[PDB]
Amino acid sequence: AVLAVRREDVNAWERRAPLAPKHIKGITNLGYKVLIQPSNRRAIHDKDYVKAGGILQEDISEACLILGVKRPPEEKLMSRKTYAFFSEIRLIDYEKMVDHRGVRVVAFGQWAGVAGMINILHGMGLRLLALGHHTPFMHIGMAHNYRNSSQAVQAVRDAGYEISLGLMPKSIGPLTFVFTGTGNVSKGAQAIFNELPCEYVEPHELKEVSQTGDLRKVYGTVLSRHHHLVRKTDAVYDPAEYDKHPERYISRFNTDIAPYTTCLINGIYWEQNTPRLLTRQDAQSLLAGVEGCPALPHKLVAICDISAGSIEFMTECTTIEHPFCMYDADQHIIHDSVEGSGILMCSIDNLPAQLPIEATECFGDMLYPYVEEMILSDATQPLESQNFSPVVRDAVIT
Amino acid sequence: AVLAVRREDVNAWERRAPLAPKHIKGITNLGYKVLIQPSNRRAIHDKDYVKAGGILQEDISEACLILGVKRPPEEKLMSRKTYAFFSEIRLIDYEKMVDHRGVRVVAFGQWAGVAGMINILHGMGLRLLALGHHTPFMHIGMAHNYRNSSQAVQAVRDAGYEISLGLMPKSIGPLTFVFTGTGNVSKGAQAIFNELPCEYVEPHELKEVSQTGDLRKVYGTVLSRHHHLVRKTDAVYDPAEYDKHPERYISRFNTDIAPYTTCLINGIYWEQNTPRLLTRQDAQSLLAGVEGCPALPHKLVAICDISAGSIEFMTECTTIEHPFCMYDADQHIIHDSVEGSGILMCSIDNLPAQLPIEATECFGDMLYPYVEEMILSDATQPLESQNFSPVVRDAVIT
Repeated sequence: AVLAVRREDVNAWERRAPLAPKHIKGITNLGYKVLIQPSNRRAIHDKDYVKAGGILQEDISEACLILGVKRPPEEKLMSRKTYAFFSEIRLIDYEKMVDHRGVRVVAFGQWAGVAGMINILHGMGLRLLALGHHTPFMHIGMAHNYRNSSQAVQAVRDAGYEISLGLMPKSIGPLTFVFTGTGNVSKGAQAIFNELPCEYVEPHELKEVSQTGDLRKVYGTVLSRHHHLVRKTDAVYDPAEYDKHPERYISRFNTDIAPYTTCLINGIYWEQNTPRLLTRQDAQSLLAGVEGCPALPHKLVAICDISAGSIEFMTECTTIEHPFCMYDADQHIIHDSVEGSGILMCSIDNLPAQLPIEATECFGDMLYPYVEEMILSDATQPLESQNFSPVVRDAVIT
Repeated sequence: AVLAVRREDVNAWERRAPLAPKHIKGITNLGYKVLIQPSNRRAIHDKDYVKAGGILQEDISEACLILGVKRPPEEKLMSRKTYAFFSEIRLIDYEKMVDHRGVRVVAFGQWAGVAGMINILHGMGLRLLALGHHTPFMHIGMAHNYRNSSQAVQAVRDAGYEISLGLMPKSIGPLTFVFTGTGNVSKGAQAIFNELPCEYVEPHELKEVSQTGDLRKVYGTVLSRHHHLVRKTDAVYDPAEYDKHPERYISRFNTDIAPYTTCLINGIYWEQNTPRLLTRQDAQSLLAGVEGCPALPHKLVAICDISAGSIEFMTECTTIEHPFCMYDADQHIIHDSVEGSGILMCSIDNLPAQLPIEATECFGDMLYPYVEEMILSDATQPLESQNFSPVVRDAVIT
């Protein structure tokens, strides 16, 4: 009954771990031995795991359970072990772990939305500067440039102060931020947004707010289903019918919301037959004063996907290293650019890795209650004789 | 006698101005009318110039003196005016303005070194992560990601705290920073460095310090002439002779200092016949443990030029938008990269533009005493009848 946390070697930016030091201290308090494979790549230092009770050791052959974040290289797999990561060995997949209602019980929580909102604010500063406008958004870095969300929140506060002081350029007009989805990632992105001088309005007020809104505030709206979903046949919205039959519905976001949106934070988790927020034809419609102080070429400036479908023209993803691309009027995707015409787009598949300490502590909190039954399992013995809960059992891939 | 501050249209990153609001208030207190051409690109907002007493006006035909930072487009030049910028019209060039000893009296001071040191610390974090090592340097953004040097200093303090807590990876070993030059840009880069847990040592101690130095500190050294300059014939250093005859001297930096240097901050202003710090052959010599915690491939990780010659293989410059490049073992320069083998290099020609408010206030402080004689000048009348000081007179290009 020995547990090991393997070293991540997926990519250079995988700095997360499946368990935090406080979780290792709890496991060692229960009487279980924990081996920690040394890793300079981890955002949490090896000495903090040692202080919690873990043993720093390269050879993890003694452990029967090996916990990692991402896939291990196939050659590094040890036979007759139980492995858990994101994908005679028993393999447990975190993403398959669900409760009796089917909701995932082990994830990174809101941190992808927190990181995504910082990134898009940073990207909006660069994009607006490329258009000729210095804004306080120039004073927000990328999410991974901050030690944690607290230090990032202070930077968002400071840029919010500049906006409330009236330091935004008057000619670009009011800024409107639209949040979609009901998951925890949308709550995380809204948490960062609430640190600005924000005012929340209903979707139907965007048309007026986008024109006459106060320039010392930013404006936000939370898009619910009933605001934009209509039946294909007669534009009716029925909550019960849409849940059972989403294929009968379309979205009027492209005409009712999109033209009045400066920045779209898309957190919708796309499912089968769910209507799309924007199509390629919508992008062409959306992309259709003084020399020193020009107006924006288009109202829509940026789109940030934090769900990692809804946006048909967003067929490619960006990375932490190259966070932004432009979708131009010729339907071309220009990678690692904020220049030219078009919409700034950000779609990073591992957002929580930009805030890896808080992402590790959140992931470990969710995983911790299922750890003990994993340690006591035996990969050589049949699955049916293991004392698993349905959460762990149904997550076994082998 | 009307003064105008034109709008900068050089590039998107030219956010500086030749005069700050406090300077405009002084000029208006003297009784002079100041026109401010509106600019969303300026880091200091138009309303702060209005509050100081300036008049926001696109047409600046009334002014006889037009102050800008960089070159104006040739078509925008107005005849029979006096212009001052960096390069029947009279043209004054800031760089030509010198005192009786020949020292420049109008410049951006230390701010290029302040910005350059932040950039290189940010670049070292990315480069070390690419090598497999998470370090606190990941929590320092680019200079232009900070509102001012105060907000940047706080981020350097916070990363310094992490280093003093022991969060650096042990396998990369001690970090040594070498500062060259005696100008104000070197003082600015040292000012940022002093916010880390630093200890200064003599150049001869680098050999030992680079091996056994405390890993909860960073180490710095200031390189003076007598540390590395030797006569070609007999390796003698004579201060008076080197000043008169630098062509008789060479630098032993490549063998005595370079092998023990983690990061070189080059502030030397290169002059005719001054010996080079490093050559192309030196780079080949410099580029000639556990799997989880490897050692550095080479001791030298990064070089940042803040002087904008000394380093023969640094034949190309980087930009604010693409700050870093790699010089590999094949003598190739890989732009916009921190990956692969080689030395990380940063050489931005307009560093102070990354801290444009403080750079503007510094530049304006130096320019302010010469402004009044420029306003009272007449570009149509002969230069010899103008009441100029030698500083302004000798700076006229026409």
